[PDB]
Amino acid sequence: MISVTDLRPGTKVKMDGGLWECVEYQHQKLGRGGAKVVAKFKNLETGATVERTFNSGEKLEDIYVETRELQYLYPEGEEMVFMDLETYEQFAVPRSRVVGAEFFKEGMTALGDMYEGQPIKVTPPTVVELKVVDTPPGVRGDTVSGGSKPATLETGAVVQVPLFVEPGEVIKVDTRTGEYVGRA
Repeated sequence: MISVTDLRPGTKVKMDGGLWECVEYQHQKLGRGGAKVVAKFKNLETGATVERTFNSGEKLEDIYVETRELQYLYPEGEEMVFMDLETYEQFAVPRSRVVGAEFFKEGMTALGDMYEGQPIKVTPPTVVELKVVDTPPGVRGDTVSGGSKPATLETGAVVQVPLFVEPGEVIKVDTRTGEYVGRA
């Protein structure tokens, strides 16, 4: 347990059954009034955020979460199998816990957030490089006047790419938005 006044951006805690990370902290006391702590948290598993107000003397359940490098090996049903590059432990991770799962090339390395020895989230670099395996050659866009065309990547994912991108070309993809950001 930790005192709410010890919270700081980055502190990880367990609240209402959820795992969170403090992102904003404010400790305040006005006159003879009791001191308060107002803090914002972002979930470590979902996209939820929450802001809470505590009395300065309250406590929270601090948790330990370690980030380790995991290498994607292969898919298995609705799960993705990774190898921990430090401990060599194999983990079968549900695709829903993997950010930008469709942009994972076998052999790619990502960062896994570990809680109680198991990954609760796996995040690849913001930008990854993937090869275009199928896209209309030349200026064959899907619209008459658009400046882009659909392209199937080596992972099976499909994204819009400029007309000048050709089959076999390696592109850069933002794993957060799932969009083309440039040529490799």
